[PDB]
Amino acid sequence: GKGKPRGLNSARKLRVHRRNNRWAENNYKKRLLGTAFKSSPFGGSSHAKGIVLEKLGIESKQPNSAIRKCVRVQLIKNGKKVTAFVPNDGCLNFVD
Amino acid sequence: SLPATFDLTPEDAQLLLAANTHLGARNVQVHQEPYVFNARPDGVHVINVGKTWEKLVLAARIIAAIPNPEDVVAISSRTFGQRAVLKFAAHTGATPIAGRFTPGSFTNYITRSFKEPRLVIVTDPRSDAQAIKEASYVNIPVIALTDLDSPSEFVDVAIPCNNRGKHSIGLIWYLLAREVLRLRGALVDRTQPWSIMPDLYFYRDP
Amino acid sequence: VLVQDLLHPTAASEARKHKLKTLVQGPRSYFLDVKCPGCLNITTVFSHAQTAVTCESCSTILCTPTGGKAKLSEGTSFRRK
Amino acid sequence: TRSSVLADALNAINNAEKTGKRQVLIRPSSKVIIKFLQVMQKHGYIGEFEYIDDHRSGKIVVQLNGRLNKCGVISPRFNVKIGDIEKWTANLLPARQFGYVILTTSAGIMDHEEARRKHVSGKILGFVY
Amino acid sequence: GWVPVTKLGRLVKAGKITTIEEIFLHSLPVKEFQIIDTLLPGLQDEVMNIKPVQKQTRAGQRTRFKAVVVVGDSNGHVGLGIKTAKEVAGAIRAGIIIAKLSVIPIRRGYWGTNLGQPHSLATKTTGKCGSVTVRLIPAPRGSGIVASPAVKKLLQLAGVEDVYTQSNGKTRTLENTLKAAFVAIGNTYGFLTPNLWAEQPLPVSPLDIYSDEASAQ
Amino acid sequence: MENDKGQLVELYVPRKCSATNRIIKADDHASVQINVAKVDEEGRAIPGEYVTYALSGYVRSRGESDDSLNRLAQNDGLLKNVWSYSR
Amino acid sequence: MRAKWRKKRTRRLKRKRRKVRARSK
Amino acid sequence: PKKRASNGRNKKGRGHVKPVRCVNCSKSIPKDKAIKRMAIRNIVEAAAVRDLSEASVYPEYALPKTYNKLHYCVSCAIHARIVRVRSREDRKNRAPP
Amino acid sequence: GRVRTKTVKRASKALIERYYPKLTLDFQTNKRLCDEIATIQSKRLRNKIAGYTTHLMKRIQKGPVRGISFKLQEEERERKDQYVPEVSALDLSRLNVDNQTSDLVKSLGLKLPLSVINVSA
RNA sequence: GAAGAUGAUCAGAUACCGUCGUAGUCUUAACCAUAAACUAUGCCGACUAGGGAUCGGGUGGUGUUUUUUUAAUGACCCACUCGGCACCUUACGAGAAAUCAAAGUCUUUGGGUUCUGGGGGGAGUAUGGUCGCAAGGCUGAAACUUAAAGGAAUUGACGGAA
Ligand SMILES: [Mg+2]
Ligand SMILES: [Mg+2]
Ligand SMILES: [Mg+2]
Ligand SMILES: [Mg+2]
Ligand SMILES: [Mg+2]
Ligand SMILES: [Mg+2]
Ligand SMILES: [Mg+2]
Ligand SMILES: [Mg+2]
Ligand SMILES: [Mg+2]
Ligand SMILES: [Mg+2]
Ligand SMILES: [Mg+2]
Ligand SMILES: [Mg+2]
Repeated sequence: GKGKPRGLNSARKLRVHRRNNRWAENNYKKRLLGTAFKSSPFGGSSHAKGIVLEKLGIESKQPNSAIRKCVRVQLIKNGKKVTAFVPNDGCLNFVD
Repeated sequence: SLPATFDLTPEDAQLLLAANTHLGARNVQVHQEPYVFNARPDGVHVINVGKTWEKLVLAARIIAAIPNPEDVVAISSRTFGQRAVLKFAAHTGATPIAGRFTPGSFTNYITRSFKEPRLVIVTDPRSDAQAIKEASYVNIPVIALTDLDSPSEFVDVAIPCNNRGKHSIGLIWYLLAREVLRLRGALVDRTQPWSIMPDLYFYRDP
Repeated sequence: VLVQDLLHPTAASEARKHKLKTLVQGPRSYFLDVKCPGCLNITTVFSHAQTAVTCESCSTILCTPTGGKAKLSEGTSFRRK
Repeated sequence: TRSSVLADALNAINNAEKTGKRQVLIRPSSKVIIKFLQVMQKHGYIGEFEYIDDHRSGKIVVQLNGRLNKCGVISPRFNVKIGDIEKWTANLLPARQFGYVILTTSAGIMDHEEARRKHVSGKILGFVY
Repeated sequence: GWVPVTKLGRLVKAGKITTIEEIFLHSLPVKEFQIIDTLLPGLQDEVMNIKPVQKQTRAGQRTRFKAVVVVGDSNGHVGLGIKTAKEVAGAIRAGIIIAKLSVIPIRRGYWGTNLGQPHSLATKTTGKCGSVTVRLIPAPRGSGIVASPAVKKLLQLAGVEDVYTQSNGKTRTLENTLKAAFVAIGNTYGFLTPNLWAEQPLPVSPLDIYSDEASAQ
Repeated sequence: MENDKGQLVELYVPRKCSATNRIIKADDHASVQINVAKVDEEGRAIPGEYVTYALSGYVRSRGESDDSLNRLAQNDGLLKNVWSYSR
Repeated sequence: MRAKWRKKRTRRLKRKRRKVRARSK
Repeated sequence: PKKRASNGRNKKGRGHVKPVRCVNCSKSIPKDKAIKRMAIRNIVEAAAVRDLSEASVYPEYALPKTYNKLHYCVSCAIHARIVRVRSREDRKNRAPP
Repeated sequence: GRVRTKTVKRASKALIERYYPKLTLDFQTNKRLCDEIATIQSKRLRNKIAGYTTHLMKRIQKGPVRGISFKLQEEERERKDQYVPEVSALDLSRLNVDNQTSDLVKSLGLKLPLSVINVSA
């Protein structure tokens, strides 16, 4: 009978079964747990201002071989420390 | 539609009973259960020779409807039907393949053995399975000399006969040649027997 | 066979088939007018009769039950139905 | 256990029509089966069908001619308003020009075309095309 | 024509069979591409994909080139041919031959009204090759081919003006996608509609009518 | 199929199997067409005039081509006592 | 790394973790 | 994937058979799986029959036999060349030679 | 190591196929006519081809050879296979018939001279 | 015969191998509740294909054996039949394929129902609850990380495989 119940009065089993199996998605689990506000440094937001603490030079992953020229940024709205890439040629000379 | 003479004459019944064309296989295919008549103890089934003659005459009517006669290809891979196929070939138009079929004969249009029959007759649908399989690729009707155990896969006109005996195979090919010539008009009258007597169609040693 | 008469199957086929798997299901059992060598009276005994059947006047066992048909015992005579 | 004799009947009809048989045998032969088969026969998808009366539930031998592609059952018998018959026809039928969605309607068991001409609707049984 | 073997060729390139529907009616096997060249002269060709396929050798990876070619006039016929060869030009040159030999008819119809000159398919059809399922649905006028740009090209060379398409399976496999769509538009004559229900008198094959012209000596 | 002004638009109305009524399609290469000769008085062949049966590839590949052809030949009188309706 | 022996390694890690947790509690 | 339909053994409808021991290494192998060869030898030789019959009382004695059903495991039978690994199409053959 | 290649065997086969009313069981005669009926590019290859032709002719003289197809072999095999025995099998040399085969005759509605023997299972 | 003891060998010090040997293996009373607990294939129902072999029961042979002048019951043979463990051929069909008479009757998608899965790790982890004398069992995340992991098959290469 292809798995699921089919009968006319079996809508609660289908609805609760979809509600239970709906949690295995990444986006539904993330959105209903609200992990963008609990974690993930920008608290659900797109952009955030911070204050540079130190310029880092990150080793690029293999097989690439370069220094990636990032900064360590402490966010104003959280106090969380993140690492941010300064994304062009030069441009680490531009920050401070 | 066949008026009165195409009934099984008692002389033809003498031929079919004396050649043991009515001795069917012990195991009977479910598609060949129509041709069985009341299996005897020891398990040997009895082929209905009336239905054998009717299917033989129907096969002869199908053979004598292809306009040119040299593309009614007669197949025998078996020693009991080599001479029967070659004499059928000599008496009718009837391109023979006596011996090895050489696969790629009905497909494979660049071989030396490339034929396009409008009809294929086979002595045995088991041993001649390559001819039937290859005729299933290029739209060719198949008349077979089936037994009660031989498969009817891609077989359109199954003449139920004894495949084990050489006398049965040679007689059925002889009768098919005779009926095709009678339908063509090469034999003048259906009532007199053919002057060709049935022992040039049997396998011999030596 | 790809074409057949299912309304009128042959009696040899219907007598081969199971009693539930025929066109209309009915029993293959029957009843027997059975008389003893001794007594003159007639007893109606089932074929698959499950019971040591006696007469009303007899003391004698007419049939003994088995796995299928009852075995009509001891030289008694029978007639169908 | 046996929950839909119409589904069993129409499955037997499909399975014999796929293998090319000219007849089926159907057990156990309900009124819904008889009316569904009468609609199919009216539209030409089967031939004569004959009801064997044993004294229990009946059997049917249907003569399948050659013209059936897929008869089937929509289980459960969904409630079908008159506005969404055409969703069901667009879903189940191969074209707008043929094929019929059979409805159980309080004016009788009928296809969707003369459900529309009678302006009636109701539960869905299945389809034939 | 060009010294034909295969009796069908000796009839077609002599002039006894003049339309390709006479071949398609009797299901005559076509083994020479010049039959299709004479009967369908306006049979345009489109290479859809060239890919390299490799076989690991005792020393090295030998590669051949596999071409899919869709041929077909835009009035009801296509052929899909797939051929691998050492060179891409040989792959095209022989894939055109295989696609010419594989020409089948499709059944255009209507989304539904019989206002003239069929634009869409007559029936929802499906086809499978590998994992790829391609379903074609009849579509109204002006819908166009709602298909991926290879299935769309095959249906454009089929003369389909309007069709909807569903697809399942790994459609990035272009060979399987094109073979599934090819099976799907082959199945249009697979389907038996009520307008085809009428009994027909079952004609005689051209190989029987013109048996003298075929099988030349 | 036709349009609104008559005008049959088919390009080709396909043949049908004489046994199972399926459409024999253009790449059904196992399908055959069998011509049986029409036998006149005193048993000649009448070259040209046939009794024609089309069998699809399905029937032959399932092995019922022989029994189907027995039925359709007996219905046209080419056989007398070969095919029986009640098996 | 066999999954059986990695499972046994994590099972020993379970015992050490609950031993130190019962030590603190 | 499934290399064999009867998975390596002969167990259709049991769930448990019993284990026996290999004769070469005493591995515990199930009785249906094991590999079972009946060794029926003469008690003397193919060549010492003449010596024993010449230096035997009771003329035409019996030349008796010894009987031993041997259960091997798969590794021991393959190593002793009792079963000898087969091709994909040929391993379906269940004929004794 | 005296195996002959296909360029020897095929050429020799073709020479017998179209020149049987010619070349005989003698290698020197075959070698001399291989210069005239064929253009063999070397003396060693001509000698090999003529020697294999001689070997196959000596082989044909005691029973035919498969693969060699000349016009005389068809005719002699056909006049050897045209044998008809006058002892006339399938004729009534006494019809020994079983009980079910007698029932077959009666069901067919024909009158045959039969001889029924009981069959043991 | 875990542990443990001991004898050899090994580059490191092959844990394999030899001889002992505790717990254990067995049983009673109570616990545990897991296995590649596998057919890696939930349960009920219907239909679709041929075949032979076998197990249990039933039915029929004017069958064989108990030949004793029309020879019980068992055993056997033959044909049916129902139920079962399976098997062989084919691929109508299905499948990514290996293969499958079910893993078929599925884009021509609906017979009834329960359970489970949602890329790989982290992780069957942390924590909470509950069960257990314990070992642990059942339930069971997240942060973080990652562009593949994997399945089937083909060609090659390699094998202390033939
Ligand atoms: Mg997708
Ligand atoms: Mg492996
Ligand atoms: Mg187990
Ligand atoms: Mg578990
Ligand atoms: Mg499991
Ligand atoms: Mg349950
Ligand atoms: Mg059974
Ligand atoms: Mg996951
Ligand atoms: Mg758990
Ligand atoms: Mg816990
Ligand atoms: Mg795995
Ligand atoms: Mg793998």
